[PDB]
Amino acid sequence: VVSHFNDCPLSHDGYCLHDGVCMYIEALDKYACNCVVGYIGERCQYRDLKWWEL
Repeated sequence: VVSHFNDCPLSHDGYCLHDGVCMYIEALDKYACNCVVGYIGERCQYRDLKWWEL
């Protein structure tokens, strides 16, 4: 679908943990959260420690 792109609502890191990157997908009219690198769990809660303590 052709939609215009806007940002995520006020509770952007609401369900999406560790400051999760909430975005809209304009093409499909869906939402998602993208996770940062070195963060683990299905919900992206935790940090992988080993690279820090190197």
